[PDB]
Amino acid sequence: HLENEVARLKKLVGEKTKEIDELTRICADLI
Amino acid sequence: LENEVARLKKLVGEKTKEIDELTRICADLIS
Amino acid sequence: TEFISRHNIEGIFTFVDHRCVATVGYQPQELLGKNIVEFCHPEDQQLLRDSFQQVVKLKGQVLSVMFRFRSKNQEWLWMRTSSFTFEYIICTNTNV
Amino acid sequence: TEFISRHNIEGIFTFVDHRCVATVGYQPQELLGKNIVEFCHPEDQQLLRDSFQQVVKLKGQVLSVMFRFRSKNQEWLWMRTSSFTFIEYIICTNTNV
Repeated sequence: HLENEVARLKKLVGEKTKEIDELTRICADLI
Repeated sequence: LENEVARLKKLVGEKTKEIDELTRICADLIS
Repeated sequence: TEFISRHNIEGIFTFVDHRCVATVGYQPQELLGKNIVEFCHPEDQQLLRDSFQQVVKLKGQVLSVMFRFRSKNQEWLWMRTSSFTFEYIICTNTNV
Repeated sequence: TEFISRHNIEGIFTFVDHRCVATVGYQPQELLGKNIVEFCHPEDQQLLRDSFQQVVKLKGQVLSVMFRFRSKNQEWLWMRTSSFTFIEYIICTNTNV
């Protein structure tokens, strides 16, 4: 019931983390 | 277990704010 | 009102930010691994493709091509792509 | 071993990425809202201020100052910050050696 929340939130975090990792690489590159 | 979704909702909010800040930066140092 | 895309040498999507959904209607999973020409109007495929051949010889310099992008709802969107190269190619795809 | 910081004219942290914890030990929240001078060694502190005074007049140019940073574990770290300006804000690349 709430486990499906924590599961979708953990995943959502993982997605936003991979985007942060790539975005940081871009900004680290354009220098 | 509610304490997970509460801290995850928060964690998401932080990571959401970080990409917006990162995206605004990278969009700037292109011009 | 735009999103930053990041391709390889040929122009296949290697990275797209969350803003693709608002500007084009597609999700990141739906663009990655796919060529950008595949979403281009047949009329402007040659232009976009030629424009991509150019960013390489320009070495760092910025180009600007305008073409039709096929949105998720099967309608053409005039896109202002401001692209350059770094290894990989970074594009700033604007919706007008 | 480095992280991208983003300051204003005075040098207040307006943005720090997640890699600070690995580089200095501080968390973004622990850095945000504070000046970088507060974390600078008093011996070479004026130098940091001097470098920041210059990047402002040298709109667009890139500068490089090396100074000591106070880690989270109370230990001094030689940090090479190569910073420049965009005036809207200042971008700094704080490298650990």
